[PDB]
Amino acid sequence: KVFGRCELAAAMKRHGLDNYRGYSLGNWVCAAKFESNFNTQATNRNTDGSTDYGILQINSRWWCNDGRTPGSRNLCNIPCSALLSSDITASVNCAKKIVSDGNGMNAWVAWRNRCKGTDVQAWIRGCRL
Repeated sequence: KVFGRCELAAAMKRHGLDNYRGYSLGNWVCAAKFESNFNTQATNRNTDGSTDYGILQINSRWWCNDGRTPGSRNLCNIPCSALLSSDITASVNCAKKIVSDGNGMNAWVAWRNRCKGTDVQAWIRGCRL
């Protein structure tokens, strides 16, 4: 599924991401935009043999198990396939564990490079929240 900007903002707010660990809703919507372009089925393979899965591009080396990644730790205790669902619950729940890791949203490259320090409120303006 490909979410619309406002539709995703509402979905994330419903799952308690607004202001979670100090990150306003706009930060999360911005991260999903540049990480997966709002596509729940986006996947990207990396040089270390790991793959990033879903709307928040969660990595198979540390967070989910896809059975083909060496040195996987599966810290979210979930199969990576669950992160490709149309319902973002699994991805959100795992993201909450990642951001609580101790490095905030820097776990998301696209967020660090294109969201951090910008007017992230722009991502929720015009939306009915």
